[PDB]
Amino acid sequence: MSLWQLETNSQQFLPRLNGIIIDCQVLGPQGNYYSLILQMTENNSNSDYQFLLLNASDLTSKLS
Amino acid sequence: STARPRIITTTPEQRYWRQYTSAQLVKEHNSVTHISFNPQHPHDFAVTSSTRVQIFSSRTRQVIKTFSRFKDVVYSASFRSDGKLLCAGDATGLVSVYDSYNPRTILLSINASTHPTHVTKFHTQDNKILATASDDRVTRLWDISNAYEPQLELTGATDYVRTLSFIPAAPHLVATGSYDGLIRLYDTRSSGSTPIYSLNHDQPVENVIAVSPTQIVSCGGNNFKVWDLTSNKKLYERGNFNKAVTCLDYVENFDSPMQSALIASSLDGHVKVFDPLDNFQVKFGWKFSGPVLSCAVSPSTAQGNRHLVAGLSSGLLAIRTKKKMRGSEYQGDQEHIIHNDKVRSQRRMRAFERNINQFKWSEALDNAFVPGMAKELTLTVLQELRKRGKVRVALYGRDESTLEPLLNWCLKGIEDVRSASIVADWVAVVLELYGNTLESSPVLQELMIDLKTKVRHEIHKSKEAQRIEGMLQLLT
Amino acid sequence: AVKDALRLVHLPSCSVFSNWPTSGTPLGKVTSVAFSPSGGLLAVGNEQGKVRLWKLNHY
Amino acid sequence: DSPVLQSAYDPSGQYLCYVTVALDKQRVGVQPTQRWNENFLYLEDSKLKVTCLKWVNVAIILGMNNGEIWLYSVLANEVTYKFTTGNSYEIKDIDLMGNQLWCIDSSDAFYQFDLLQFKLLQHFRINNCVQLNKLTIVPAGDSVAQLLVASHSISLIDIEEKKVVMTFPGHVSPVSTLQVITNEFFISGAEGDRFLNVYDIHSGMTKCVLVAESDIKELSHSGQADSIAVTTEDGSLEIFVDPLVGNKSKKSSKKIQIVSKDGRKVPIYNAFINKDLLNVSWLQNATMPYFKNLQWREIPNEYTVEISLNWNNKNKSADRDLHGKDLASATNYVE
Amino acid sequence: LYFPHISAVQIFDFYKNEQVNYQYLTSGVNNSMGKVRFELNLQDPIITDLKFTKDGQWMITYEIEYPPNDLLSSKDLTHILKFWTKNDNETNWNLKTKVINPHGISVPITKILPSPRSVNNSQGCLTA
Amino acid sequence: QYKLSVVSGGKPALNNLSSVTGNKNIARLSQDQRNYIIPFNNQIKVYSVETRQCVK
Amino acid sequence: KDANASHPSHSAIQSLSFHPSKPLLLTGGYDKTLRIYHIDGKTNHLVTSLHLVGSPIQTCTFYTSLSNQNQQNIFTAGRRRYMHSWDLSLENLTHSQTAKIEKFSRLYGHESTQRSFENFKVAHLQNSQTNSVHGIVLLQGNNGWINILHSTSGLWLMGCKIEGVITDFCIDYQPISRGKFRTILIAVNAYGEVWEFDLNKNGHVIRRWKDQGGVGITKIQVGGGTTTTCPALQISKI
Amino acid sequence: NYDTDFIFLDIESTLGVVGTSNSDIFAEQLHKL
RNA sequence: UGCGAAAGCAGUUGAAGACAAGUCUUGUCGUUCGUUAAAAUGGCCUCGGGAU
Repeated sequence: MSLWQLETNSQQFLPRLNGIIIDCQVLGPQGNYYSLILQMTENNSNSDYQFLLLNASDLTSKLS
Repeated sequence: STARPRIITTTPEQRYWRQYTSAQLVKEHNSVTHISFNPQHPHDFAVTSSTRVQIFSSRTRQVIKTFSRFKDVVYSASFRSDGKLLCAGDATGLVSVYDSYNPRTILLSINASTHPTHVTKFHTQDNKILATASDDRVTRLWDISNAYEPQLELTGATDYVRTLSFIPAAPHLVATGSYDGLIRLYDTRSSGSTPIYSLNHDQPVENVIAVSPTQIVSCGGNNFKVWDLTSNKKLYERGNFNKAVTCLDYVENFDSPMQSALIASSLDGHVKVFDPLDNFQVKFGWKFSGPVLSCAVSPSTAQGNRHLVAGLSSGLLAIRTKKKMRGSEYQGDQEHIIHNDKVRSQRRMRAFERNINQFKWSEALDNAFVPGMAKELTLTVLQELRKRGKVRVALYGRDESTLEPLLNWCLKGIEDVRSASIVADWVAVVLELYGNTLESSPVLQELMIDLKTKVRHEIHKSKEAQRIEGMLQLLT
Repeated sequence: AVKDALRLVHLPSCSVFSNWPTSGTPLGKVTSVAFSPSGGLLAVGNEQGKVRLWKLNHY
Repeated sequence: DSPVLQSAYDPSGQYLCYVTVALDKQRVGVQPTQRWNENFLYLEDSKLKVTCLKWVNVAIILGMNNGEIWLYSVLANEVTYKFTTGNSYEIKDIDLMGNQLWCIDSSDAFYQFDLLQFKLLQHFRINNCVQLNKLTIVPAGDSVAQLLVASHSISLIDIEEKKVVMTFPGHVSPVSTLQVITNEFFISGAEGDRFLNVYDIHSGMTKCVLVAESDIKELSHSGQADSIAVTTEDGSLEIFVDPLVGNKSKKSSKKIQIVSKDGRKVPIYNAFINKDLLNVSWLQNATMPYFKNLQWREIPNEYTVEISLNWNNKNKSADRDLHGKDLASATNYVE
Repeated sequence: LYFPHISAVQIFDFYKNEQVNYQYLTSGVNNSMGKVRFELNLQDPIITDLKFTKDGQWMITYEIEYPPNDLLSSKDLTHILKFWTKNDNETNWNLKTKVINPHGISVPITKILPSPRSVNNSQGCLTA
Repeated sequence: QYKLSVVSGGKPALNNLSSVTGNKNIARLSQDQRNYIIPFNNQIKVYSVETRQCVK
Repeated sequence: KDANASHPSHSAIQSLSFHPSKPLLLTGGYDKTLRIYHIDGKTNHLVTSLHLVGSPIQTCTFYTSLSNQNQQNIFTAGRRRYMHSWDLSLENLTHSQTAKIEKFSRLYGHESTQRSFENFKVAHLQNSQTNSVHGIVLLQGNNGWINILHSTSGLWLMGCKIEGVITDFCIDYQPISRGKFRTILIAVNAYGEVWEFDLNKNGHVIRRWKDQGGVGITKIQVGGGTTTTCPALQISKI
Repeated sequence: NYDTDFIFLDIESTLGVVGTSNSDIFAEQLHKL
């Protein structure tokens, strides 16, 4: 997951997620959380979605 | 998010005895006949060589006391159980008792016999009484208080008695081994002077030790046999030795994975470790320049670096040793809540691992073939790149100058079995990608010529191995 | 830098108070100061680990 | 010393009102003993202090040092009415029986108030009463015919005579409690004193002297002399069982203590004892009051309650495992 | 309830209806990087069989590791057997033994059967 | 004697429509931001964010 | 009576902070402990204490959101490349068995300008285009650099640069109209040159002046209105 | 399952099982506040 | 694509419609019917007042 800083065009990373990122959102009046949808494309027999709510402050999984 | 996985690149009893790395070699004026360890801290050991006894500091591994009063050759330096006294026997037949660390004063001097006194050992359970065995073939049992007549005079040996042992937990029992090949057990509680019985070794007995309260292990001739007092027959016997086994030592309850060890000298230059818990089977060995006459290992309660000592007839003494802002320190012992969120840094990565982590495929291959690079570690990076699917990718931007380091290793790695299959993959790709450049490069050609000769040589070996394999199947 | 180095300045007169601190006022190496939002309390921490409270009776 | 300056259970014993200081200002709060409320009545003046606090049958009347009595309604969280005496002398004590409200000033002047009419009915001063730190109006019928008053001795006064009736030899120190257990039997305790004297009103003889282990700060009587629980200054609660049945001096039978799991002792600052249940109250953190109900009849003689308090607590985040590895993250492969 | 996801295992608690763990049981490019473009044609090792002893203290896994394409050794599948142990209190299985190419080279382990309680106290298994 | 009953859950629900992008997530966070409501194909789970448990 | 007397500190008191409304005093130092005492003037008992392993405290502060009075937070930093936030809201201060601690350690590309989090301050910034108000954490950089972060999300909002070595800074507020205010960052050089930045306008300089006769400046502070020591509880009180 | 019941999995990832007084008003008001 | 073992053994790709480029010839498909049937320079965080 890449946060592009648009003022300076910089970017912050959160790598090694469980799956490829299908959807991204910033949730909160102050951007407290990031809600991501992960896909886990390794399993071709099915589409395996995992919903991950991260804490914006420290990018730690608040709820998977 | 998960932390990045790290790239994944003998017996425990052997690994422990491997640790006696530091080897110090000393010269003595004559053959070192006996070696003994002080039972108490600092557990200094005494070596009997020529006409003197020298005590070595455990930590310093250097002589700290020298007992040079003996006019003729000395034949023992055994300490008492508490370690204050040491007794020594002389070829003249005089047995002398000195205070350890005080060579000057002589506490007690006894004339056991006119013949040589080869063995002088303190009784382990009783401090007062001292045992002496002489070429007179009588193993007198002395008392320090009574220096004029032995308490008891064991007899019955028809040849030289050079071995004497006290069975632990049996103060009344005494074991003596003679060159007759007989090991005689005596009872000091009774009248004595006649063995309870005799155990036949069939070869001259050169040393007898009591491994446990019921088991005694005697080394004579080319083998050592363990005898059980309760059954009065040898349980086991090992004859791995080539020359005549001379000395043997036993240490129990030390910090090794193995509970107990039996050290045995050989006189072929070998001293080997035997495990009593696994039926006295070989587990370790050392080789020395010449025949070994004495062996010793530091006691169980060494309290410091452990020592293994070997004594050679040339006088050499071999030692192997196993070496053993005012609020910054608060730690919050009085506080309600203690929060610890620090994480230790990951162990240092190598250059090739950093390149793979950063997706530097070409540079990771370069790190593989660098001077002083372990062959196994070179094989991992080649396997990692293949697993990542980056074998052609690592080989695009290359010419003859930077291709030779890979081909040089392939020339040597084709010979190894583990790397043979990997070398075939990498060599197959480089030929498919650099066929044209090879035509215009003369140096690349000869690398392939010698590669073709070696790979042809490997084919013959593999064809050969199949034939022996067919042969082996026919036998079975 | 030194012990008891603390002064209170009246505003807008910009005149340092004379009666306090005194020679007997225990302040130590002043390293932290705080005023309560209301109530006129003054907290002064020092290099010894001691926080001392004073009340300004005017507030 | 305790952060709780004053405290008092309601007559039913289910709510505790306590006064504490925030910075320089006192705040009055009420908590439900049986089971948090963030609402306090704040005194806007640093000088103003609560001298007295008495439950009204949901109102609490607070004696002030300003010389006036504030009737405080807990629900609205505001003072409905303020009874102001003509003088400015601080109120030492107050007591209530229905509409009858009696108080005393530091000037030793008695006053009477009517809650229904909100009027100062009468005020008077009785000679031979130089100091007055306690006032208790005796329960005779449905009217007040006599008052128990004590400063260092104890005296009985009749309202209509406006004169003393009987005097009891009290403690050396100022009297701190003057509760009446039953008819012709009231107990008395003093500041920094370990002795409680039981006096007979009709006669005037010391029936008994109950002796506590340490200084007494509070006192609660159960039923009609059935039991008496006294909070000691050292933080332990003593219970006296049948104090009114050698005979002159009696000691406590049961003792109750609080200690944390780590080992620290937590003092008890107030307690309530109704029929067979005892309520204990202690402070956690700085000023938060915590409670516990127990059946003292079955409790052994020396009983120590054990409570869980934070002490060297390793901080566990719900989002991390023991090793700081995020719960969402997968476990890596290690040979 | 153990689900052998590709190259990993999901431990799922159907009483609570919530996943209790996700553990990688094989080597490969699992979470070292995100595969893009041609790297996305790579096949990680597949956990073909997963079984428990009757006692339940031991986990037996069988893996097939596939070679990359476009190589000489692009058709020599590797078959691996692994034995893991785990104390009941912890949640992570620990690899105790690894057997590479059991039953020979390129010979699949088509069946695994843990032993009954009678033999070895359930400390054995058959591979066929 | 025997009977069948569904016990465990199923996959989380998603707005599985090709055209809509970035609006696939249907799970909603409470106005107090104390719990996350997530629809499954066979139920709706309410997780408490603070304690990380399915409260309802 | 002394505040520490109930539970003493094992090192020097590096920072002190009174809670904006509640009667609590916060203490911090190189002991690595955050002790909170209930200041009544007479007893001063300890509400709670939080040891942070290997996190020396050079400064600490309470923070209350200017809009949501129920949001309560403590920020603490030291000579480290991270900062800790402790959410004290709801019942976390007293009743909770554990502490909700967050570590800020990401500078979003500006790690070179920032070496340590030890010197910092917290202010209120109003996003004028939406009228919403939140808190910001200001830091001191290497080369005149002031890095401003979001208080909750930790995102890097803006950076301000002065010439010379940045020695100290402070925050001043200017109300504009009903429900509006502007945050000014005041930063000073050791030489004595003072910059004033407009944090509501990307932190562009709005005023430059020099301290008359200043040399070897060490500190700068504003007083008489809302500040870190006298914070507001509503917009109208700015 | 090692109990009597059998657990079955259905391709919608569904696991089924086949097997055999003024005080009272004051308290309420205080709670509301 | 089907069966099979991993070895292999059999077989499979067509009709349109729309548009872009050249200038009538070619490509492409966020389009249909049927058949078991490479390449936008773009690489993965931080948490080291007093004595006198």
